Amino acid sequence: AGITGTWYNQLGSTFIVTAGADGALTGTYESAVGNAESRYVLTGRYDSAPATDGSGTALGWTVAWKNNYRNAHSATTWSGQYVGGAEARINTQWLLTSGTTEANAWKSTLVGHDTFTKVKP
Amino acid sequence: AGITGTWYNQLGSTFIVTAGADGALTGTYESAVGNAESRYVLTGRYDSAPATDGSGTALGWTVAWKNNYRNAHSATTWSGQYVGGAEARINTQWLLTSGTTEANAWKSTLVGHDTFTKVKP
Amino acid sequence: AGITGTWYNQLGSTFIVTAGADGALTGTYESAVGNAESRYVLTGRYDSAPATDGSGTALGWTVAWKNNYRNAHSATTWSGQYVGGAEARINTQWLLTSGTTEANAWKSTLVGHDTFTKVKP
Amino acid sequence: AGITGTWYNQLGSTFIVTAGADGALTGTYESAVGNAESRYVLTGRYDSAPATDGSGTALGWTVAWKNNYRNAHSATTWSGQYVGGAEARINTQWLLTSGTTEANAWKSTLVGHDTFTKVKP
Ligand SMILES: O=c1[nH]ccc2oc(-c3cccc(C(F)(F)F)c3)cc12
Ligand SMILES: O=c1[nH]ccc2oc(-c3cccc(C(F)(F)F)c3)cc12
Ligand SMILES: O=c1[nH]ccc2oc(-c3cccc(C(F)(F)F)c3)cc12
Ligand SMILES: O=c1[nH]ccc2oc(-c3cccc(C(F)(F)F)c3)cc12
Repeated sequence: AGITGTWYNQLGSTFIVTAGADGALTGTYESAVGNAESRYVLTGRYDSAPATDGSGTALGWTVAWKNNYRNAHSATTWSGQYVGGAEARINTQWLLTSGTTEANAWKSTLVGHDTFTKVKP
Repeated sequence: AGITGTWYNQLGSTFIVTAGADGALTGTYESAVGNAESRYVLTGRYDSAPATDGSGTALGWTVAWKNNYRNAHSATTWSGQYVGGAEARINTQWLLTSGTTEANAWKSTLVGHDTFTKVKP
Repeated sequence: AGITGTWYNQLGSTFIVTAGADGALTGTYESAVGNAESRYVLTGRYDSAPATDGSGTALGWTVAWKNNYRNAHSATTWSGQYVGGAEARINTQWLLTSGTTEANAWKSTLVGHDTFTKVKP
Repeated sequence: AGITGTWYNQLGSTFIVTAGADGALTGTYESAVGNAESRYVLTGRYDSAPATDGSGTALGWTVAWKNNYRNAHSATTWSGQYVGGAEARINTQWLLTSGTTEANAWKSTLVGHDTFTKVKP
């Protein structure tokens, strides 16, 4: 609430989240454009009693890249903070782990960053 | 199932998780001391239909470090895979974001790696 | 140059680097944040024969945060790629490890992302 | 400093390094079977005046995966600390960036961890 609603990253993904009063994040992450085949469940957690000192609100969530259509055998977690105000943002770093054999585990995890805005690009 | 159970990391943290038929992860994360003040909710997702080629099962979860007793204004995400068989393990890397001001955002996020076993370390 | 030149990140740190014919990076780094004063030595490596397919040029470098003035007992590595163009950029992610006791090792390493251009924000 | 010499990671790689009086790390990194084709230049930095409170020694280094024989168009940086004493260790986290097109940049960077010892695994 501040967090609840629709967010857009800088690469074409959208998600919709509900931030519950108990610290829950629940919603849907859509990897592209608009199609059902590109929508996935997301769940996570956030600090439901953040500071009001100019600090962001810590949070994180997961998407496992399986839906009824597709399965990439991988999951992303985003860890970051919500920054409110007129130009609100969710600033994140993420980890994308694929299921691998033990021989390939060294190359199982990508890292990157995403910034989400409320304003549809 | 494989995933469902009680896991421990190398620093004794206790991760009590249930893997639901839908890809859901739910449970609690706590200290080796086992006190209520050290116990926090988690939620996450896993690949409920992993590959059949020997690969692990991708998964992730989040803990926001607030409970009824304490608030660190912080959240951790773990991204990793479950590896089944002879001795089951969950290998992860994690991101811990604390709320910061914008000027301090460059130092908001720690990274590390945790390995979980069904035995204590 | 290409890579050789004076670059600035989104915080205004100054990265003065020379790319040698032998694949070496050498130069100085001056930070806009943290326990840092004046310049610090850097060294690194870059791909001196990048792909010709439109991909960027992979590179990395290290700064240990000790100079003749101050010592923060820590080191940052930046891993990334140079992207040529009308506004050339070096896009990185970085790891900042501090020397810690073993008890504190779990919190030894910060992660982030820096973007460098030849223009100071 | 305790750093100069040959180090081995968990997975078959060998680190030969000299820690100079100027805070420089210089050497080679071999992925190998043990052969010249598997050997790559490394350079980095370390804290040459670490804390005396029992903390480790911060360091980092880079290898670009090009030698006279091959070129993976990628570079790894290791960020970590040397822990001395009876069973000395270099504990690291690493970032491997490949040169990519901008469309592929989200999948440019792998993350992981390596532990180096004085004796072979
Ligand atoms: O918007 C994002 N931000 C950070 C990471 C990330 O990964 C994806 C993504 C979406 C669909 C499939 C897959 C893969 F790789 F096949 F598993 C990954 C989207 C996205
Ligand atoms: O088992 C772990 N593995 C990775 C990260 C991590 O953080 C904690 C932890 C627990 C309580 C509070 C806090 C803090 F920092 F104040 F936010 C962190 C446990 C744990
Ligand atoms: O420009 C940057 N980009 C990414 C990381 C980073 O760290 C520093 C930095 C500079 C001086 C001291 C320290 C600390 F924390 F005390 F060790 C860190 C600058 C900088
Ligand atoms: O020992 C290690 N520890 C962490 C990372 C890492 O990457 C390599 C490595 C070696 C040769 C080629 C390549 C690639 F992928 F083609 F660029 C990577 C070795 C190594």
